[PDB]
Amino acid sequence: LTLGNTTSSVILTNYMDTQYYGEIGIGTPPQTFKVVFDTGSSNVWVPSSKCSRLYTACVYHKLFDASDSSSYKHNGTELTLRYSTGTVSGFLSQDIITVGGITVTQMFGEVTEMPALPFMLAEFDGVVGMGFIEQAIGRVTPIFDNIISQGVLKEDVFSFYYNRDSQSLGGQIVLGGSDPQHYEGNFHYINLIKTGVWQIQMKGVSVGSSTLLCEDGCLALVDTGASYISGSTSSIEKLMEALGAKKRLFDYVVKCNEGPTLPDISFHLGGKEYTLTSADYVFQESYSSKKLCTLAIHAMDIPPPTGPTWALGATFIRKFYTEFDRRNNRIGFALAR
Ligand SMILES: *[C@@H]1O[C@H](CO)[C@@H](O)[C@H](O)[C@H]1NC(C)=O
Repeated sequence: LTLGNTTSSVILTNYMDTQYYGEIGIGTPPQTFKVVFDTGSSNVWVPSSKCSRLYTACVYHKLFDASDSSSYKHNGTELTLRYSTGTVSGFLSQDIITVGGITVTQMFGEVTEMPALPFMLAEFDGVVGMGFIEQAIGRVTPIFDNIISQGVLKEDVFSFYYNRDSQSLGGQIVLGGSDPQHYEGNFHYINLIKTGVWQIQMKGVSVGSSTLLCEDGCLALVDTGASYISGSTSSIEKLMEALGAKKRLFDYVVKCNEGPTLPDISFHLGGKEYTLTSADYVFQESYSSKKLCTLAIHAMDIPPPTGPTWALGATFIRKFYTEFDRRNNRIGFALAR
């Protein structure tokens, strides 16, 4: 590890409090893409010009064309990348990637198979995995490791601010630090269970008064690429019975008028209770007894070995500015502002 004196920031767009993405450039001259920065995965991919237009997702997204880039390096190894909400497939390529200040030579997936559900619902084009090399498909070096190798970042850390939803900043990633403008009070740290996954021990989940969930302890994936807080089908059907909420296809709803008096939900991480108020986890889009309001908490059964686990996504990170510390293998939380 070599440390320099560089901090680099990426500005994010917030779409409807569900999608947070920024821009990268790939190739010479730069081809620009909207990407989610996802601590829950370790690969880079964008849609490829070689994607058949029978994938409607490839008609509606920006496609990388290797034939327009003088800095492209062929590889051609096939790979498949499995996300919580769906799967993409394609092949490895190498090119120059620009993110914030920084230019890095990077191996990434050119995606040629991009299912319409869910990718026709994506405002973003692809993904930049901020996870560890241990979970990288094809054992490809992740972008942050490649950036650390350059020895220009002040610290072996990166940080996420996600805003609530023209003039407002949707969010901000800091590579090599934190922005004290977007948090207050002190960082509280939890150690990773292990290097290789941004996953920490959780000691309990309260609904108001009572620890009625994860009573014997459980896992929390701190997942910048997940919209919601997620638990297993079994944990969530309990949480949602206790909130008086009903299942739609994939999510849970409450009568809009009941939203504001739903109880506080607390997550016990390291020393502290991380408390969400109903305003933090209800899409309070109306106060009518005659409309339904979605909850920013749903069921996700993440397969072993990472899961079963909770995932703390944008619902959580909106309240708690999050620092991901590779040097000391830990996660810091502070109150966002
Ligand atoms: C693809 O990339 C990997 C990782 O560096 C390399 O070891 C492999 O030989 C490459 N294959 C081709 C065919 O260029």
